[PDB]
Amino acid sequence: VQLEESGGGLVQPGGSLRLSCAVSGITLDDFGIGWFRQAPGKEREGVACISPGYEHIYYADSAKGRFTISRDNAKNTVYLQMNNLKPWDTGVYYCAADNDLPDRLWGGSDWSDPSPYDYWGQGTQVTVSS
Amino acid sequence: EKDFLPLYFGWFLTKKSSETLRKAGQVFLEELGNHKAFKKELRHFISELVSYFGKRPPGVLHCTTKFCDYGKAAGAEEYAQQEVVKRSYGKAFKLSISALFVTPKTAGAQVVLTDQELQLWPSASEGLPPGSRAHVTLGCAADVQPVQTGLDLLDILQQVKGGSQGEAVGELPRGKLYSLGKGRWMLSLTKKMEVKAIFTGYYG
Ligand SMILES: [Ca+2]
Ligand SMILES: [Ca+2]
Repeated sequence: VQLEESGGGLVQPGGSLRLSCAVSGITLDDFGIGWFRQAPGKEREGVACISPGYEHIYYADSAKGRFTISRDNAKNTVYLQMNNLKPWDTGVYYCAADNDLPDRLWGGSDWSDPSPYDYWGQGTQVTVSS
Repeated sequence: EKDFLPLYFGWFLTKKSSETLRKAGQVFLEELGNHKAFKKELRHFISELVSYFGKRPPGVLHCTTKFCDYGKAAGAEEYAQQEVVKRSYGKAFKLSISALFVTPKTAGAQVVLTDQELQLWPSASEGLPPGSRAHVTLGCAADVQPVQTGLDLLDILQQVKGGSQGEAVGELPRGKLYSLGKGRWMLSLTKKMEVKAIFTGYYG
């Protein structure tokens, strides 16, 4: 049961990055995925989420239009396309998997709360200079 | 015990009741999308309503009390160790439906809890009487997650209590329709809708 992020690193302001998690031992047909960001001293704050029900693709207001989450279920890998990146996105971007997506959405939980998730990746370091 | 907890607790409406409420919901949208008082205020609703709220719950309607994430949610264990919770489990209830609301984000129903039902209840975090968030989600905009419904209902109640209730703009058959502004609509029922439900846990 393994989530390995990749594709982070340095990028100048306005630049773009596409992160990727290779989900393993779990399948994207049963698990929703949240991409999270942890910046220095902040707490884990959700950036985007995709549940298996296909009509559940959500974005945090910060990245509502710049980022795009998607999956290639054939490769059981999820993607996070980040456009027009700014230093305030600097952080470690982690990938999380939760078998209770979308079920909990309809029962009082928020997609961006990171506690309900079940498995966490290792984090790929993202940095937008300056 | 903590580890045996449900994903969450709630009043899950019965099939007959769930369908009654599902029906009544779509009529409010059919009648709201065609109410002239609404067609003028579409600039503050958007840049057919049943389709707009195309993300609907896939089973029976329910009124959530406590999200638990299998004991690992905040306060999950404490809610479960309440004598009212472990005793009313599997017992049947009669909820009152107060009004039906429509924002540019979510569409839902408001629940008024009896003092006994309120024993099961665990920004908008301030000013309003307990259980004010109690609802039943009926639809969501494509990009909106359902937990939004509870906060719009609170947003409306902070308005009606605020005084910005705004006089009646439309007469529907089941009650009077009000417009609180930023694309928010409310149907206060002439006769409250009593809906049957069971108090229990949701698993998987
Ligand atoms: Ca699942
Ligand atoms: Ca979970």
